[PDB]
Amino acid sequence: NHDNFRRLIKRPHGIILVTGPTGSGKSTTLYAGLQELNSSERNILTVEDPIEFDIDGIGQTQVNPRVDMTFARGLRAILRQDPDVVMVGEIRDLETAQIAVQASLTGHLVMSTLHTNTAVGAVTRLRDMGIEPFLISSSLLGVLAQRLVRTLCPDCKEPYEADKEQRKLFEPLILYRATGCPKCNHKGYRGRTGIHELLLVDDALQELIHSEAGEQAMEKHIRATTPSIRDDGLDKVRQGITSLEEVMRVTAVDMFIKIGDVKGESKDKTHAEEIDVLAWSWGMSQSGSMHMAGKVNVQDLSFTKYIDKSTPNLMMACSSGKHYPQAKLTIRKAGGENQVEYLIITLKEVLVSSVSTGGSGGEDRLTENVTLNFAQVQVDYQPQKADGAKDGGPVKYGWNIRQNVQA
Amino acid sequence: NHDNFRRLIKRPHGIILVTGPTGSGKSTTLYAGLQELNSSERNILTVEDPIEFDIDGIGQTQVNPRVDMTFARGLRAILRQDPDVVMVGEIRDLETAQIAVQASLTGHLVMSTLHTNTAVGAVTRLRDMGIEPFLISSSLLGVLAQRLVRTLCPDCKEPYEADKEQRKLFEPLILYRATGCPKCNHKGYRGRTGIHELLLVDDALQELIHSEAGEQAMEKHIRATTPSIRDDGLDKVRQGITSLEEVMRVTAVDMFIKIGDVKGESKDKTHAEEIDVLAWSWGMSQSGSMHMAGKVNVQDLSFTKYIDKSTPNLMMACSSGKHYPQAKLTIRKAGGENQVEYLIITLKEVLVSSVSTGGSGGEDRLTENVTLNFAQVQVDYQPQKADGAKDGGPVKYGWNIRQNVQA
Repeated sequence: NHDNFRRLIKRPHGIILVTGPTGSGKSTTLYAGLQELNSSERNILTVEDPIEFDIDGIGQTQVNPRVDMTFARGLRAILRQDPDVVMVGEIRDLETAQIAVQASLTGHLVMSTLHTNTAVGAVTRLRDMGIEPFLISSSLLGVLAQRLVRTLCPDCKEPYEADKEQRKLFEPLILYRATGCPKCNHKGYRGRTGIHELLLVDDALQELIHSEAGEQAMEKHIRATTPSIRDDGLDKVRQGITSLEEVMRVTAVDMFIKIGDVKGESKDKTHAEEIDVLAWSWGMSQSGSMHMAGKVNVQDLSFTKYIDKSTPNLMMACSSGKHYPQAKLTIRKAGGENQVEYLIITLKEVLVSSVSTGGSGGEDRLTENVTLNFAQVQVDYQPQKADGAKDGGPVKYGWNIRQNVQA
Repeated sequence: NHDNFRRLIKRPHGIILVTGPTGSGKSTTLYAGLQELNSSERNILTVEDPIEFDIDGIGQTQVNPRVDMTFARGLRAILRQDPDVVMVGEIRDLETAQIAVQASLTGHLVMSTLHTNTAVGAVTRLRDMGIEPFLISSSLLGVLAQRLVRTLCPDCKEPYEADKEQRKLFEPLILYRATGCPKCNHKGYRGRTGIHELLLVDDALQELIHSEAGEQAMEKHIRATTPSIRDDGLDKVRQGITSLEEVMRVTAVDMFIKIGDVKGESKDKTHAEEIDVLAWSWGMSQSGSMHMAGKVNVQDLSFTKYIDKSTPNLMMACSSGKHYPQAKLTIRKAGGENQVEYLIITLKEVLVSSVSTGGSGGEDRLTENVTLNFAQVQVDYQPQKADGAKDGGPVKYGWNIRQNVQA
């Protein structure tokens, strides 16, 4: 986060905003940014209301209402001093933002703040005041959504294993609790630390601002690249700096398959390190007829998957012709890990009959089809009631294909 | 509904509206929400016109016209008191809504009301006053459409079985009637209770507000997730709290198949615990020619179905090659259980010739195709008149395929 912020505040021009609620340590972050830039090779000037403290080596004008010296008039005056970087206390109105946008386009690096709850809230807020949707895309370098969280006192904090609902937010996973004590005096914390979410405007985000995709569409692309405010907080909870209580206050059927001991890349909590199934197909046919006995012909179980770390292992098994002891396809209802696994197809003595892979120039994640030949098969369907609870036990179908008998 | 409302009013920021007509108990619901939040860790302030009653521990300013203290000016003053949560009496005009939208974006949780008949009516109403379509998506957490319904007195209420038109709104289904009596004094009710519809703005609803899908499109997605106002009322009618009269004032061919004694998962009243048929196909061909005899070739009856509790049993029958005594495909006109079963295809000595199952990553309910070989077949079509009544008896077609003769 520092290296990304370093590079951003060291650009020749553009706007960099720091957002969040009151008492989130925005000024402290800006002051630290200006002190880092504070060199003999740059001319740094600021308009503030009021000046928090004095940085030696940097000019700092104060918003004076006695002479009608406002943020807009102060910022308009600073631009005639030949500045390289400018720091505006905050851009409350359109007039001040208009000058800051012009400043950013005219070879100056601008810095300011906005009282918005999210990093998208800052881009939002500029669109609200009346800055043309374009002007934000051209000028804006990035946004820094910041919160402060109280630091658990290291002398008296209580270790505890997290519950299921807590573990779902993030193998003994120990978090830490508040408590209270004489240095603790007598709360669970002493001091503070910042948690961040650095939105960095790249080529993709420059389009979404221009064409007005929207908060949601823009939030979807933002989560693909940048970590959230909560995720940065949860990392500090793992490290043992702040509590989970402190981070939170300031803040289609699923299908898997496990072939032997071959590990995939599933992010599922229960089905971790398995192969994510995108689709599947399997069947059987009886040759016997009632118009006059026959025999069953069980097909190979096909299934689609992403090209993951199991891809070479399945190719090796297909090439060598070595079979796995067991393979278990698991289907599950929509909701999460606690939902009912309503269909589980277990296979025994499993070969990899074929692997079909490839890709196109438009696909972000490439897929491949894999078929599985097997000696035995067991299908376990679990019926459910109207409310979602399990209706009795699971209905079983078992068959030995090698010996042609029930199993 | 309480747990969902709890989590919503305990968010760090956003607008939560309670809507409905006059005398729907909105204030009572807001007051209950503020009392639940009323803690020492939060600063709660309110602007009201007038103040309904005093919550001890919460600040409550009144709209005074003698000093020109309005909702807008009062809300604008409250925001300078460093509040965590704010409750505005109601947002009647644009100016008051503009401040509430800014308040929600600037780290405050806002609460208010709007006189709209539906939960979509609230989102509607904000778009009408002149709030930019976006600003609603970013700020709005949810809407609570609320009505009050009179409670049937438990000492004197009359049990009665509902009629067809009444049963269609929602196996002896008994509802309760008003009546009148000395505690009943002398109406059918004493006291009241609230019925609700909690619209919860999620990622999908954030798009529909942004891109302006519309009331209808938005109402369609809302019915997929959240229960209606009427459904919450009808649940209380089943419980025996209020009458059906009180809730209302404030407010393709069906195909089944039964294979032997194998139970499916049909929710139909007449065809209960049978297999729901999605589609089917069956045919026959005669080799005889008039250009010069031949023989009939009856095909296997294919049909589509969901993956239900019968799936393993059909796979076992296909694998073992054991035939059922009878299998009856039933087609029925659109309407319900009382409609005419206009096509019934009965099969005798039935094998399961094949089973083809599978699924994709987008499907919510997976389907599968099953074919049926049989010795005999009987098709019974029932003709109908223009009004819908049965036109005479059913026309029969019977044939023994094993012996190649009429049946």
